[PDB]
Amino acid sequence: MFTGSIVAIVTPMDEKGNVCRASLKKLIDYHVASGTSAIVSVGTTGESATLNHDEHADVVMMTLDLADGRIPVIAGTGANATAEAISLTQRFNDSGIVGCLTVTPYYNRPSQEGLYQHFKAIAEHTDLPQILYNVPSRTGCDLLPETVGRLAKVKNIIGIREATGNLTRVNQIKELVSDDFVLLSGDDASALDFMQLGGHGVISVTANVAARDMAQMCKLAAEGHFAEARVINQRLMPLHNKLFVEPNPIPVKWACKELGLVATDTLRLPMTPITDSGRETVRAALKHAGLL
Amino acid sequence: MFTGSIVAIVTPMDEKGNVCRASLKKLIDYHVASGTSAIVSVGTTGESATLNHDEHADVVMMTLDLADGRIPVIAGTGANATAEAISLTQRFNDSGIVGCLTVTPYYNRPSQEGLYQHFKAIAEHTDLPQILYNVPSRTGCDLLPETVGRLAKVKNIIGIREATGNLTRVNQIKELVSDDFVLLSGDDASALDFMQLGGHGVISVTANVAARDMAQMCKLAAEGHFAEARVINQRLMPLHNKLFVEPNPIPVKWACKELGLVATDTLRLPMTPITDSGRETVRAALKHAGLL
Ligand SMILES: [K+]
Ligand SMILES: [K+]
Ligand SMILES: [K+]
Ligand SMILES: [K+]
Repeated sequence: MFTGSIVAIVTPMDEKGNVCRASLKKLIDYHVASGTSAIVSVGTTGESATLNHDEHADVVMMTLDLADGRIPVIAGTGANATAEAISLTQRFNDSGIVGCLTVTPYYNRPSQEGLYQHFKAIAEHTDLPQILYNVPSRTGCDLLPETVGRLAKVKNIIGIREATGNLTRVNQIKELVSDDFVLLSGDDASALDFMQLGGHGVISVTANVAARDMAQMCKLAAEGHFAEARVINQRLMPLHNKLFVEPNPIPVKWACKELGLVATDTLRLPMTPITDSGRETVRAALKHAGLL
Repeated sequence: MFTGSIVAIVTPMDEKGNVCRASLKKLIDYHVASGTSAIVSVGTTGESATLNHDEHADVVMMTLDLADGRIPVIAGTGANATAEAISLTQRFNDSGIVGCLTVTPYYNRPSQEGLYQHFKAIAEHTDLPQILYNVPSRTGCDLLPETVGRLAKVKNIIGIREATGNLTRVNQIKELVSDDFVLLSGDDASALDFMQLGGHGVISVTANVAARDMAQMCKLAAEGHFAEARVINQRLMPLHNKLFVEPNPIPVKWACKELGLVATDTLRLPMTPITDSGRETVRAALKHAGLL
């Protein structure tokens, strides 16, 4: 699945900062029961930044195993060095994951030509479907619609997760690619708008704690019932905003613990524990969404 | 040494992308002869992004070996996971490097508290001097003067390379830290302004190809001879700008190749070869500087 509500799943940890299997299983069961369409394993929200490649791969394989064919699993495979992106991608070749979510190189700020070569080379070393991931606020780099058009011509580059919050990109990209190229929002607060413009779903942080509502919202969207979808969206809007009151995934992990979905809200440095003021902010948004 | 002109040195490569010892030796002899204060080894301009930690450490050790006590060497040691930063730092214990240049975590966008905890932990676990490195355009986060002030109180956090190009930061930081805390520009085009406002030196990309002029400009600035320094700066200003006409270090490696300082201008993906228009823009900047 590359449609509907796709969760950017947290990597729940024990107090030592290592993956908590019991909490992972609980989350995956919750997504299966909630109608979540797919899981992105070890992306931004899953702390790809603070896991090494072995630990990253371990979490993905554990997620795939625990999913047990019940829900598709997409691996986060981003790296800012092309050779490393290829190497990470190869760990999942012939694994059971359905596709990869691959971010524009961060920090080194490649040109649009460099982005084209990075993703082309990655695609050439895999049989897995590739979803491009654009998030300039984290990367320092902006994959423009014209380059997306170029890359969409590569056989196994099948979609884009667009996290700019710039809604004009939907139709600029759609104009330049074929009808089957998947357009996914990477920005919860604008994701319903993104779908109203022609987007096919959302890779969502909110879905971590509001999976049923999120799944319902995207289904309504896909059927053209936007007024009905907006009612849910307004119920979820404080979460769409306040889950970033502190650096993601600090708030969403606390929210998961609060809802009893994970054993601990532990994260790896440089992410730090949620402040007291942060707890109260997220608690009120959970209450507004009617989740407590 | 942590004042004056400090070169953010390129990592010269053969056609296969592997470090070229003979080109590195030439660059190092050139900086020894040209009065450069120190070499930053495997930072941003050194393609830290696309070397693994083993190649990274190899290049630094080779740099120390070739320098042979003639010029101080500072290692780039930045990482977006604290544990990984600490691990990378350990590789350089008793190596002979004089200090480390450590970037704010990129991509994961930690809070000021997270940044504080990050750099505090790195400093705790080494005796090597640490220079903080702030470059929001690359990292997606901004180490603010208040937090720099908190970190300056750590015994072995000794300075900051400020690459915002925001010159108000010089005196906002200076007011908060003791008089021996080193303030270095990380932005060639505003570096002389930075030094006129109280800065102590520059970590420079332009110094790769204009080492002597850079060294003299920084000495004149340190002596208060700002008009004299600005004459040199005006002839280097096209280089300060045009070395970023395409993504750094693409133009500067081409320039080094053109001057005969390195054998090839090869980079690793996602960095791609300089375009022809780039060649001419950079060629013209070199001629304006008197280098061709
Ligand atoms: K990582
Ligand atoms: K395609
Ligand atoms: K690296
Ligand atoms: K200090």
